[PDB]
Amino acid sequence: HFEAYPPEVNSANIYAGPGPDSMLAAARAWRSLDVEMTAVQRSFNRTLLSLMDAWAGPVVMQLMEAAKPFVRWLTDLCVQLSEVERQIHEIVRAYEWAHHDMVPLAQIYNNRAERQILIDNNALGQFTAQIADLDQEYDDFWDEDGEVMRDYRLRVSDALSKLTPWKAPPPIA
Amino acid sequence: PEALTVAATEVRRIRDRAIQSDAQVAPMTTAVRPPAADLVSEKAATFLVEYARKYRQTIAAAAVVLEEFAHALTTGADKYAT
Repeated sequence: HFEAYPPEVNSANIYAGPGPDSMLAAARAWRSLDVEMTAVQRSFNRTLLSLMDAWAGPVVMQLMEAAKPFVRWLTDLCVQLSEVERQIHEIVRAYEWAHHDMVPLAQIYNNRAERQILIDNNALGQFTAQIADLDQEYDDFWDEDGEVMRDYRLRVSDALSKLTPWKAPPPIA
Repeated sequence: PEALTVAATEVRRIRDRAIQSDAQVAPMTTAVRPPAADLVSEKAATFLVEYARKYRQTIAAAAVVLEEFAHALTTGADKYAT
């Protein structure tokens, strides 16, 4: 896919953005969300218990039974919340690796520049082998950017696949 | 009877806290930007934003469930006292 792009494009694209601060901020947000909802979970169970021992009756036990699927759902929700920060960190890490491993624009430009210079002076054919060397290096740049972008896509797709779709809560009434 | 009215209030408090925490971090979770200009970064950002939006809808639904439950606690207290 990205192997159809020249390294000039693949390298430029990975260097252009604002960086991962936006994602890391989101990660800190999901963690706090996880903390808050865990406390919400505790408070919901303390309420049910506090209602049971205060006024134990047929009406209350019915309500206690009706809420059992919801406390179950709440547990699943909290588990799912604690998962998000970890997967965002995996995505950020993947990006950081892609950024680090991509062929720097300076190296690509210098290759193309050096190749043109040799070509400009190759009427006698003494630089043909070296020009071949530079074309090989550029082809390597091309394939390397392709591989880096391939691994990036794979790592991000893996991380996103661990983010289960949210399920709607069951009624208590 | 009194305990049911008390329970209804504690439930509503829980609903509020869930809604408040959701609203508090929504500007961060729904505003994820692509870290780079490439297609992979954009797809990751887009996913994380949509995921946050879907979570907010999930919490709003939970808020409804909690409020219905508090209403049943309130109706239960008044209905089973007359």
